[PDB]
Parts: sequence; structure tokens; C-alpha cells
Amino acid sequence: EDFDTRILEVRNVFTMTAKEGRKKSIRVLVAVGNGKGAAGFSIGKATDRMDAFRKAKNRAVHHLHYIERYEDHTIFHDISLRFKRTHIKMKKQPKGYGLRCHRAIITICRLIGIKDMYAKVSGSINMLSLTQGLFRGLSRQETHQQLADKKGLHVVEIREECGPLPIVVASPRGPLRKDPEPEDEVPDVKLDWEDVKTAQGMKRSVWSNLKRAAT
Amino acid sequence: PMKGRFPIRRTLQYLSQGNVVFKDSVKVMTVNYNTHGELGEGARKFVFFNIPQIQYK
Amino acid sequence: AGSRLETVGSIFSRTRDLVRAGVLKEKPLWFDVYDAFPPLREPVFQRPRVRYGKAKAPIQDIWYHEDRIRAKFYSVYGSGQRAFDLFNPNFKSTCQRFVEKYTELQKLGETDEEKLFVETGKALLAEGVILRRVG
Amino acid sequence: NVESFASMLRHSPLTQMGPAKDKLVIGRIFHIVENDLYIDFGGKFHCVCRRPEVDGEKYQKGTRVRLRLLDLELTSRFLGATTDTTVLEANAVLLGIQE
Amino acid sequence: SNEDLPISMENPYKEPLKKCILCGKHVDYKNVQLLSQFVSPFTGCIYGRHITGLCGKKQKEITKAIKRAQIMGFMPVTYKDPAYLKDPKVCNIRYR
Amino acid sequence: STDFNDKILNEPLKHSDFFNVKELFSVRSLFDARVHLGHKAGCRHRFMEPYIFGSRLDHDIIDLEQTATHLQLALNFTAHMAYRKGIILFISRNRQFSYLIENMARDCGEYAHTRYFRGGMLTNARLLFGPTVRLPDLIIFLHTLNNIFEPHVAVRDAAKMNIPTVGIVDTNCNPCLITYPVPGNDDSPLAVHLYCRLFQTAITRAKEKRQQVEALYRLQ
Amino acid sequence: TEDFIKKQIEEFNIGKRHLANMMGEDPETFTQEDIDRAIAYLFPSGLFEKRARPVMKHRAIQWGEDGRPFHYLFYTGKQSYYSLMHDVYGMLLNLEKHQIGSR
Ligand code: FES
Ligand SMILES: [Mg+2]
Repeated sequence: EDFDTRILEVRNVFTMTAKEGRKKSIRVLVAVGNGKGAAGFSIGKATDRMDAFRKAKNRAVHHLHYIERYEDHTIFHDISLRFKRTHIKMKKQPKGYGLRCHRAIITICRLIGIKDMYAKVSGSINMLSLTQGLFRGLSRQETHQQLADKKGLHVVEIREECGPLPIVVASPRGPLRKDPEPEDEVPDVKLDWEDVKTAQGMKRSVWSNLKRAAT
Repeated sequence: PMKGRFPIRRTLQYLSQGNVVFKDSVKVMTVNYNTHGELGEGARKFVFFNIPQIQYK
Repeated sequence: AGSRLETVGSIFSRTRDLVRAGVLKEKPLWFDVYDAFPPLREPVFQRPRVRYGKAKAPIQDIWYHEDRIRAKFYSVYGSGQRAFDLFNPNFKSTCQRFVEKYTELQKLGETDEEKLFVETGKALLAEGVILRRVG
Repeated sequence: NVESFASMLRHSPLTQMGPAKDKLVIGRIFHIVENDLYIDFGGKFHCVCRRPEVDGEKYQKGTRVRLRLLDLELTSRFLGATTDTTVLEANAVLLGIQE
Repeated sequence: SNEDLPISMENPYKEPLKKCILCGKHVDYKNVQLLSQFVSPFTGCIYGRHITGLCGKKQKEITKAIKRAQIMGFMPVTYKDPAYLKDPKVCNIRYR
Repeated sequence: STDFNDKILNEPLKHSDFFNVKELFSVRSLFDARVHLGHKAGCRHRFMEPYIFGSRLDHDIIDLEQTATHLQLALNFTAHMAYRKGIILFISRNRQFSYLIENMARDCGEYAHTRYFRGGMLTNARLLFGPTVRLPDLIIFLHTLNNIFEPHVAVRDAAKMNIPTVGIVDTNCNPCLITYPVPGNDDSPLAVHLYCRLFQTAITRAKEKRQQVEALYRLQ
Repeated sequence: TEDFIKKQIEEFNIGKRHLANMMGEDPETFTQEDIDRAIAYLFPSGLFEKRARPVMKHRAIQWGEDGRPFHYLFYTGKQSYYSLMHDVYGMLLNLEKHQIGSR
């Protein structure tokens, strides 16, 4: 009863059979979630639409990923993934930013319990691939505690609204590492051209940052 | 993604980080460096990293 | 019930995540035991990939100093009449006795391989070993 | 005082024996179906040898026999196979009863 | 550490490679007998390496020597020299 | 019931080796039982590389030093599960040992499945047996490979159903999805007999210790 | 479960006592054949299929209240057949170690 069920795609699929000519069936992609991290998705094939809904939504709850949410409202870090031919770029956002994401991603994030995140989908926008890649990336994300345990250093949050106050959001479980870590002069990180263009203001898309209803 | 190794170099935010602004006397700067040899390694990295910023400033 | 995504994390990770999320009403009987005595490696699914480049399996071959002596003995004499009783853990073959004699004679001070081999053969023949040379 | 595993492996009779090719070993017939003697010789796998026509009735379960090993495990990769295929049995030639 | 740890070395039990019968021996176009040992008695055809059991290098050497002898009047082309029929049969061929 | 549930259930988890399973075996015993013997180097599976001591004349040898620790962990886990009155299901499609394994199960008050594993014995148990059926709380593989040398479908099914699995993995096995893998020979009769005896002894010791603890608590 | 079967057994015993009272028979020696004859007389049905006629007469579950199955081969799904095969194979092993009008 704590889980909510949402439809993501309803496709009519036909097959060529000698006995019946063109056989018709319904394939339904269903996402379920309890709004507290536990969410899943499933595919239901049936001759009847309601039967497909029932099959998919009853099968989804047996395939529940648990998505870790930072402060119970957002992802822990930016996630860049390419599932098949679908690129998903998720940006961690502060409280109150809302869900500026693909409508399917908006629905899935509502099911998970994410309230603030950005998400851009590029390449193929196939709904099944989009959902699978989104769940893969969200499940594979690394929490602050895991990072602190892995590198044995305090994970400290710096907030502009809080000034120079250092907020220790994570601390290693085991002994702390006294290595002051490498002060990398230049980070060898693969940037995304769209993000740099937006930061430098060269991007002038008439569709970005459009006023939209609350999400 | 942005092409090339260390694509951060090709950003305004990185170019503006250069803290070296030459005096008005300086007009030409010649950077003689060796593509190989550990002793010149830093110089190479300098050419790879700080020549843009300097030229931006 | 529990998540059936066997390729996402381990059974312990999935069960703990679901219990924390409140989906699983009660922890399974094995959860406390796993928490108390976890295995050396978390049973996370992993797809095996075949090596393609210069990378090779780090499984080193097993060799000993007595292997050269055994090879020489088998080349000169062969298997021999004394069959191998592999069931007996303390069984010593003719080759093993030859190796022991070679090792003790080398410890005595002799260093030449041919001299060690011939002295070992003569000593075993004196001891009552049928060292039938094949060539 | 317990010796390390390396010592046991080094001094084991199986390691003392070199390649199994044409080595003489003593095996025990642990199974008989009709005429196929399943004999263990201390290796990982057993060997199956047809019952010889000479003194065939004298080959019974528990009989100790002499074998000349040819391969401790018959394996052979095939065209397009990623890993070596095995038949889960060794290859030995049965000579006769050991006494 | 411990002496019982296996040592890194090459295989001492490794058997030598099965050297071909003509390995290490000079093959000459004037040796009509040796060349005739590898040709068909009836047709004079040069046997393949799957029949002669020779390596690639020695098979090529034998082929070149046979061609040279045939073109230079040392060896019959369409058959085998009858005086060399009594030589040992190194080829893996069975006509009967 | 908390004074009972705590004292009987949680207390053995406070001990590194409550059932003293480390006395049941030694590296010498495993060596005698030909546990260390493995398949040919060609048949080697990648994930079994860390547990392989080395290759002796193209024959893989299983590191009994790691095998000792893995077997200690597996026996401790099995004993703790049996002590908690869990359901233990041995699985092995190796026909040669099938009978024996079944006997061992029948002698240790646990369950065995050595015959053909029908599709869905675990993922569809609610329909095959009944909606109120109780799935096994632990599955022990004496052989992790089917007769076509592929991994047993029971491994994947138990991973799906979140059932911990102890397993004897040879050099060609796939220990990725096994909760407590024990690298050891699974073909030699001596090795399989040793494994059966060890698991039987662990389960019997756990059950008798559970009876002793319950009786002692009742007499308190 | 077994509780339902036991309740049915008690109900059958009570009904058997009532039937013996109605027929005037001795409730002690009122056997199954007497029950069938009394039922056939009291409820005469001429349906040819004898299974459809009225009848007053006396599968199970393979695990207890704790969920532990009784048979060690339960998870095979064919515990009876495989137990029989196991016993036959054991007898064959014993025979090997030691050494018409029927169909
Ligand atoms: S075998 Fe040596 S040249 Fe062919
Ligand atoms: Mg095996």
C-alpha cells in the first residue's frame, strides 16, 4: 500500500503468425516506488491492457532497486551514463530546484523520492532504454559515506549560503588517512561541452530555462 | 564530451585563472623547450598548461 | 518481497537496503549471521571477460630445484619397475630416492651435475636399486 | 607443529611424479558396470578400462591393478570453444593385476 | 621465507620438438635419390607436407630442389626414377 | 520471550567460533582428501584465479591456505544457520555422488535435491508447492556445475531469492554469485566424502548445541 | 490442514452414530458396509455413475506449522518417486556389494 504505480509506455506489438494472420498484444512499461528510495520497473505483455498492467506492476515489486538519496531529496553526485544509444546526464541540485528532467524521469524520481535534480537525455529517447539506464546509474551512484570509507578522508561540504563553514558530511569508518592527498593542479576530467557552454553563456537556446509548472 | 586531453584548458574559467600579468615592458616571450627528457618535464607541462592562461592575460 | 535483481549488488546489500527502506518487514534468518561473519568477498555478480592484450593470467607454474634432477633421471632411466603408489602419502619412488641421494651428495660438497648424477647412480646401484639405463 | 601447504605439495607423491605420460601407477578398481573397470589411482579423476579377456573374472571391486597413465585429465579445445572441454576422466592403459 | 615455495624456471620435463627427418641435413638438387623419395612413383607428383610429414622450410626446400633438378636434367618429371624405387618409403601414402 | 530470544539467538554471534568447527578439519586432511587438485589450466575459469596456488604440469592446484579460511567461514555459517533451525538444501547434479549426498541429508535432518532441477523450484515455489511454502534458508552446492559444465541454475535462482549459498567451487566453477565459496576439488570421491562428512558434522553439532542451549535455558 | 481433517473425522463419527441409531443397528458394530447400505436405502439414487451417488465416508500437506517439510526430498517436487528411486538404488548397491503370469 505504500507503493505507487505509474505507467511509462503502452505499445501495441504485432506478430506475423500463419494461424491468425497478424496477432496483436500490448507491452506496458510500469514503474513502481514507495517514495523512499525503493523503486523498480517491469514490462508486461498481455492480450488485454488491464492484464498487462497487473502483470507489470506485480512483477516490478520483485525487482526493486534501492536508490540512495543525498539528504533524502537528491542524488549524491552528477551521473553521466550511456545505456545503449541513450545518454543520461543527471546533475545534483540544491533544495527547491525542483525536477527539471524528462517527464519519464520526473515520474520515476517522484516514485523514488527525489525532489531536486536536473536530467538531460540525448541520443535515442527510447523509453525502455531510458528507464533502464536511469535505474542503472542511480543504483551505481556512490554515497558520501562510501567515498569516505574508500579514500579514508573526511568528506566535507562547502556551501555558498553557509559561507566558509566546513560541513563534515562524511567521515571514514576505519582509521583516518594522514596523507594530505595530491593537490592536483589540473583535474583530468572529461567535461561535457553543453555544461561548459552554459557556464560561459555561449548557449542561447530559446527552450532552456523556460518557465514551467511545478514538478 | 569535449575533445582532447585535459579539456578544462579550453574553458574561459581556466584561462582566467592565470595569475601572471606581464608589465608593459615585456613584448615578446620565447619558450625554448625539449619534447623529451625528464629534466625539462615541468617546462613541457608549463607549455601544456600555463602558456594559454598567460596568453589570455 | 526481496529484490530479484541478482546482478545488482549482493543478496546482503539488497536485503539490507530493502530493510532500511522498510520494504522488508523483518530481516531474514541469515541476515544476522552474514552481518556477524561476512565472507571474504561480497557475492557481487561479475561478468567474466577474456584477456586480449599483453595481460595474462598470474597463475605461476609450480617448479622446484629437484625438477631438473627428476627430468634427467626420467630421461636416463624412465619410469622403472617400481610403480607409483599414489594412495600412500609417504610413498617414495625410485626417482625420489635418486633425488634424495643427489641432494645429499651435493650437500657433501660435490658441485658438477654429471659427477653428481654418476655418483648417485653408483650409490643407488650399491644400495640395491635396479637403475636400468635406457641409453 | 604443522607443516605449511607448500611443504605438503612439494613432498606429495603426485608432485614427485612428473608428467603422467607412460608412468606406472597402482590403481584400485572401485566400480564395475558390465566390463568397464572404473579404477582410482590417486589422481583427481578415475580411469575407465575395458575388462581384459585374460583373467577377466579375476578383476573385481577392490582389486589392485597396474596402469600406465597417458593423461591425468583428457581435455581438448575445439574450434570456436572459449575453454577446454573435458570428459572428467583420465586416460590409462590397464596392464594387469598388481601383486 | 620458505624453501618450499615454487621457483620460477623453464620446463625441465619438456620434450624436444619432433624434428623432421630432413632437419639439419642439406638438401641439394644433385641428390636425385633424396628428391625422388618425396615424389609419387607413378605420376611424379610432389607430395604435400601432410604426406611427407616435413616442416614448411624443408618442404619448400624439397620443392625448389625438385623443380631445379627437373629443369636441369637431373630428375624425371612425369614419374619416379626406377632405380630409386627401392629406397625407404618415408611418405605416408598407401596405394593398395 | 526477549529474555529467551536474545540469549539463544544472539549469544552465539558474540563468538568468533561458537561451534568450534575449526577442529573438524585441517590442511593436512584436505591435502589427503585431494582437495587441492584442480582441472587443466585450459579449463581454468577467470574468477577462480585468486584461489589457485599455481599450475603443476598444466594442472591447476587449489591453494589450501585460502581453502582453509573459506571452509572455516562456510562451516561456521552453516552451523549458525542450522542452530537457528534453518532449512538447508544440498544441491549437486553429480550423479556419481548423488545417492551418498542424499543419505547425508537424510542423516542430518536436512533436505537434498540431486535430481534434475525443474525450471522454477525457487523462483516459482509459491505456485509449484504452495503459497505458504518455506524456501530454504541456506543452499549448499557440492557441485556448482550442471552436466553440461554450465553453472547450476539453482545458484542464480537462490541469488534472485536472496538465499545464501555455500558452494564447493573447482577451478572451472564461477564463484561470483556464491555467498561462501570454498575452493576445492569436486570430482575426487575422497574430496566429496570429506565435504559431506564435514557439513554433516557441522549441522549435527549445531543442532545438538541448540538442544543443549534450549534445555539449559529452560532449566534456568 | 490436519485440523480440518480431524474435525471432519469427528463429524463423520457423530454422523455414523446417528445413522446407526436411525437404522436401529448397534453403534459399535456399525461398519462401513452398513453405512453404505443405510445411505443407499435412505437416499436411493439411480445415477449410473456410482461416484455421483450419495456417500458417507471417512491428499495431505508435506510440512508442519514451522514450515519445515517432513521429507528430506521434498524440494525435488516429486518426493515419493525420488524416495522410491533412492531406496531401489540403495538396494542395488547392496546387492552389487554383496556379490509367468505377472507384469
Ligand atoms: S623439423 Fe626442423 S626444419 Fe623442419
Ligand atoms: Mg571439477
